[PDB]
Amino acid sequence: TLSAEDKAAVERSKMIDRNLREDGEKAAREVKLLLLGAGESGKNTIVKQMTGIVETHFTFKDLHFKMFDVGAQRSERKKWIHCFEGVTAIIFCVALSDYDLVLNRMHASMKLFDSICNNKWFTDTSIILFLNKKDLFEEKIKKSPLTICYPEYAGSNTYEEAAAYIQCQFEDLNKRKDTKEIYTHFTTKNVQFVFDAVTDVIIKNNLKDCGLF
Amino acid sequence: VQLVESGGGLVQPGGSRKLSCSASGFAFSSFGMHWVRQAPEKGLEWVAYISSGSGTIYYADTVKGRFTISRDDPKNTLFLQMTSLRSEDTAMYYCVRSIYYYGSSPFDFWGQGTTLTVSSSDIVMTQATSSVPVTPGESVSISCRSSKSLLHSNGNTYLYWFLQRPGQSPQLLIYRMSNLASGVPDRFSGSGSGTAFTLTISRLEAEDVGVYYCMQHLEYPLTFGAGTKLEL
Amino acid sequence: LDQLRQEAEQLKNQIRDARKACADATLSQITNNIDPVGRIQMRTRRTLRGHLAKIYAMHWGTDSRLLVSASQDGKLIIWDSYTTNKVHAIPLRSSWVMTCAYAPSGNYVACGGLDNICSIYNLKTREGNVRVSRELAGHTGYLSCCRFLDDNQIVTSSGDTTCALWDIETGQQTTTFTGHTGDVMSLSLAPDTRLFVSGACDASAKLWDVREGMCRQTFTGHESDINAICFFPNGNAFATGSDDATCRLFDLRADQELMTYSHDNIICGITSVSFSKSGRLLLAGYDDFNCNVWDALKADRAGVLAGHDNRVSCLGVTDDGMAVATGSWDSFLKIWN
Amino acid sequence: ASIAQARKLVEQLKMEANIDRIKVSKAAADLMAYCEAHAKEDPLLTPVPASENPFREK
Amino acid sequence: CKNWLAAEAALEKYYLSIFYGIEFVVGVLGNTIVVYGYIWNSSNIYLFNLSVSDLAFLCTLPMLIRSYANGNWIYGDVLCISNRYVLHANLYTSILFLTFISIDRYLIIKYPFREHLLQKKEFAILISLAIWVLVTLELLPILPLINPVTCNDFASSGDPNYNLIYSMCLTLLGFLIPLFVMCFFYYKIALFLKQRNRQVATALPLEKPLNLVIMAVVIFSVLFTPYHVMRNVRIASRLGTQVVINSFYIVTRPLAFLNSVINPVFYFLLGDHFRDMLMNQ
Repeated sequence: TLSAEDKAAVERSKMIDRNLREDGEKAAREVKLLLLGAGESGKNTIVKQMTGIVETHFTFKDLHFKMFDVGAQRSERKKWIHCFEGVTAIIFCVALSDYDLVLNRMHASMKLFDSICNNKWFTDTSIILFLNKKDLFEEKIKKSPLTICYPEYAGSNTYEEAAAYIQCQFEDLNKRKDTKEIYTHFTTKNVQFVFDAVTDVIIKNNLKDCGLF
Repeated sequence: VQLVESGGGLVQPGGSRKLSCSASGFAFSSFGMHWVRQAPEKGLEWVAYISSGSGTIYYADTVKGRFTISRDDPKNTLFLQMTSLRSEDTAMYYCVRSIYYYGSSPFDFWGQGTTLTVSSSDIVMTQATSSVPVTPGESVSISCRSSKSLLHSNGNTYLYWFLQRPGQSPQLLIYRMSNLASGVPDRFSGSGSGTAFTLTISRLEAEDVGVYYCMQHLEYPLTFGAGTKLEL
Repeated sequence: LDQLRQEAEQLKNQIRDARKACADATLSQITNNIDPVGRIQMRTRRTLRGHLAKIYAMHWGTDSRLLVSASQDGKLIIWDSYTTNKVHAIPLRSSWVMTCAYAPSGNYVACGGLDNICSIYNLKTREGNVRVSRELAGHTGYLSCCRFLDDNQIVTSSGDTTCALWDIETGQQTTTFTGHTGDVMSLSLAPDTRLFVSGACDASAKLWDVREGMCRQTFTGHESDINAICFFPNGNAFATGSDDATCRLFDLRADQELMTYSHDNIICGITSVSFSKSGRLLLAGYDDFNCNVWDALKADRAGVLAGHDNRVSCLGVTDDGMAVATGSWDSFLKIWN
Repeated sequence: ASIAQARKLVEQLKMEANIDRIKVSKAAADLMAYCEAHAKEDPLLTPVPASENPFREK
Repeated sequence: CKNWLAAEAALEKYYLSIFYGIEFVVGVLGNTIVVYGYIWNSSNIYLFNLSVSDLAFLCTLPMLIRSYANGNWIYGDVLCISNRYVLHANLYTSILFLTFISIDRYLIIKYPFREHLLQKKEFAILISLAIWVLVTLELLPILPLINPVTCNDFASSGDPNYNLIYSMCLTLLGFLIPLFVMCFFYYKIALFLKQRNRQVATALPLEKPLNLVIMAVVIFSVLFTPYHVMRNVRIASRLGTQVVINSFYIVTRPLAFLNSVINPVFYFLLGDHFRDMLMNQ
């Protein structure tokens, strides 16, 4: 019923289909990560260890990682954040030097984390929480008490306690703890932690799929 | 875009030989390729076809089984293995690229071809007028006919027009009986109907001199016309 | 500036008064005289498979046969809608595409997205492969829409609150259109190509003159972001889709809203809108996975196109009005008739 | 201060208000006339026979 | 002597009847609901095939229940052969699908993105058809054994020598080899889960998967080993105490059939993701 050139066009279409499915298989086995964090959260140094969206591709222990730094997008997240609903995990960077450094930046970081974590698009998507600049924090805690940012903090102004306080304060913003996890980390150790967290996410997703989780 | 065929020479009857064509300046892997022969004093004749991706291969009944066509996409080279060479196989062989998708232009580029000499049903296309004296500036018309109607159910009339100027390979003018090929002056016009077609030149230039061939692309045993000569 | 702000309020009141003065009658009262359209029962004639991600944009070629679709798997596919054959599959350098366009001549397609770049592709290359002919950079926000004017002129709206007219030959933006206070999400080009209308997240739509780079009129009335915008086939009116779950019809010459298309069961936002060839229908896509056909003159929900398993992100009606294509986040385009 | 923005807002509002207007009744009449004239030219409004449909789906 | 002769008949009379009745009701309910939940990937294909096999197995119980209640086969010889053959074939098909479920669960742990070819959908469907056909083919030898003359059971029908040989070969091919394959692959899965329990100390542990993987092997082994052992000894005893062996085999048979009931629960409901989907469906 088809013409000769119609049959040739059909053959071309089937070749295109084959290439499309090969590319889809190639993309399915790649890890997609969304990198977030307000202002000088240290992400500019996180990206180094591994004009709009900046995609960074790296491989570590035989996993292909795609990392999407969308921090340069000075636009409404509401209109494009859904583009990323499907990333394996979200990396969130927080600078622990922001207790008293005003725009008090840590409150803005908490607001951004609350928005991202409880977003309807990221109900299952887990969060890797990087707590950067622990070093400068270890000195700033001595000169400036943590009560400057959290007046209700009753613990001692020591690194070991203040760091844990910040960690739990960030992790309690999760309003869907029954479905989502947060992997907190104080910053190859960093890329190793990313690898561990994403491996755990992948394994748990697979186990859920096969009925073991 | 360039196609350079190689391997021509003199072969004794009953021998075997391999022709080659090196592609350059275009995505060879995505084009279908044809071999078209031309005897030293006769018109064109389609030899074989290999589809893009090598999934489909066709041969003319005169060579089917004796010739085999193959392509090396990484090398961007097209081949024609030939065996049992007969005297009828003496002809200039051309390599032709043809890409098939909605709105494409098959047979849009021809290589220069290699001469091969050997020591001593199908749709019929008719070009009754073999020669036509012409003068520059005058309107001219080439006529053609086919046994079957080339108009297909899907509305396409699969007729192609080629011009082979002296000392050159054929050049595509019209594809599917009405579409002017790229780089062709608007002087040429493709008209016709079911089983009867004509090519017209308005205000003919001196460069529009040569043999005009017609070809069908409805049934894959592709057939050419006898050709019409224009002389100044 | 205080006295200037008072003057601005005075001008707002003056324009409101003028629009009210010309608001003698409502479109519904005028349309009461004509009969409703019968239940518009369309069905899926084709299903275009091959995209492996969420389809974000599609566009018809002027021949009413070929259409390009953009998906976030990093591919532009050009389909032969009659046969469902894929003509081309263009791999994108940035997979975050959010818009695509088809040149009226059919020689080029364009696309853009979070990369803030509009890339033009040459379909009719002598080499037989589609390659980027240029990349239009200069926007500081994501590319939300783009529409060809000629083979050489393209207008693009961006999330940086501005639209720009470009000279593809040189790559410079000939004109920059400013005035929106929020991301410009959609852009519709007039039939005469001398005007285009844009809708932004500030819940307003503005009418621009391409050659003079001038904002002629501003239209408001939506309670939320305008996600989609389309010109009425006459070019004297346009319709906007919004997040507040209502479509609205605006008239250029009357300079105000004509009619609003809403229904109680519709509580979600509108992703895309499109008219039919005559303009009697208004097809709109919704987040609830189905497309609603609206009697453009009576605002009655004339039909429904429920065949998608996810959000209907884009619509398109052929230039001859023969069919409707609806892409969706389920990664399928469907031709309805 | 945003005096430039204020002045541009005032100018744009002035220019927007100056344009002449037509009655919404006339606009609605024009839209209805356009729809009436081109009604039979609309395959989606008035489906064509299966023979004239390019998307026959066999 | 007389005590056993009198007592052990009461088992076949009432005990099998009631056990097969309760198994029928709950297994049919569970298999129906899980089938509804399923209706795709290799794992889902295997699980759906397992549910189908269990349901079709359970469908063959009512005739046995009615016959045991009556003490006679009311439905004739043709239905005798059909019912018994379908029962046994669907039992061993379920066993093979459990083995391939374990294989697929190991593969998804070794190849998280489903790279391996065995995890392709069409390959899974091919394997499902192969399992069905192969089980039918290796069950075919049962037909000469279960020819009436009374409707005796598979264990107590036919020539005891050929019956014993076929029963032992069927055990080896359809239970022990699948059992060993399943134990091997679930041992690998358990090692993987225990080694990768907590790479980050604050993550939720993998205790529940490990527990489910252990419980699958435990349930399969406990429920199936006694039935096969007792069937083999019962068949052997017919060669040159017998009623005691018959009673023991009688008690094991419902235990082995109980897999058709547990499998929907275990493989769809104890999986929180599946159960959450089932409610939402």
